[PDB]
Amino acid sequence: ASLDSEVELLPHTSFAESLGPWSLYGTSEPVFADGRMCVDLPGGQGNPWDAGLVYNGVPVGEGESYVLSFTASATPDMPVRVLVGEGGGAYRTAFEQGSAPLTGEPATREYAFTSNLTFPPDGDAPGQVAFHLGKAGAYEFCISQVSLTTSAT
Repeated sequence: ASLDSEVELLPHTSFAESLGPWSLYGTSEPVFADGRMCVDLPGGQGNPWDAGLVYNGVPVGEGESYVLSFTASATPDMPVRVLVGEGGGAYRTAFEQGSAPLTGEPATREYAFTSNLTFPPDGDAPGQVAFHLGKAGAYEFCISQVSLTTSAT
């Protein structure tokens, strides 16, 4: 993992029993089976802005680099899309990407990016993070945990 004891920034990381205060819709009613939640994304929607998870709370200090450690795998294999930033106002985000490769590899993936825009929790623009997996080429996404850290020494 990161440095001694990851630096969980948000007090929540257990999608095995409940999806905490996170959101989820657009795909198949997710289901936390044994200890993980999966969503059927085989349909065929050529537009990620359709199914995915969502949640606020993800401060960003323009200048430093953050990291997202999501626990999940793609079945079959294929790339997905993820975005993170504020939720109102500038709207422009820095965690806006669409090249996230995922296959039968279950584990925590760490995505490190450079903060280019400060994003505080107060200002009609709190934390924002929407996992975009919807895709005419999508498939199935099984997640059991999700949390972002920073790792400092």
